[PDB]
Amino acid sequence: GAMGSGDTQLFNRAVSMVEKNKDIRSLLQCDDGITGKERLKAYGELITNDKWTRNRPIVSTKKLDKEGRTHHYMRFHVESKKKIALVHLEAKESKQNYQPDFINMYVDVPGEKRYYLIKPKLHPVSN
Repeated sequence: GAMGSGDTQLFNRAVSMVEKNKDIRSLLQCDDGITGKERLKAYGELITNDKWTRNRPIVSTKKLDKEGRTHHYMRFHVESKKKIALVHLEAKESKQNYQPDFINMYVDVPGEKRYYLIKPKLHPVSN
């Protein structure tokens, strides 16, 4: 396990960006010092069903699609200062690149508009 640390890597890489993104932090109510300094947490789908295998734990649904790129569809949940948030990242593995390319990545926070940390190629160049 964890040998395919891509999800593991991406989780940390994805989570770091979302945790530290001001926009997301604002969504996450990440105002440190508001009531002392509060703690954030990040993990895959929590109690969704039973225990660990529930829905989407910290994983990327590895698909080696027609693209010729491994597709990383990864979601994880985080605890904000005041809310519990869900983070969804779509990455693709180039070929021999160190990390997969991030196509899209966004944060789902209850009561907050889904924030797109990373914008997918929504329009084909022209738009």
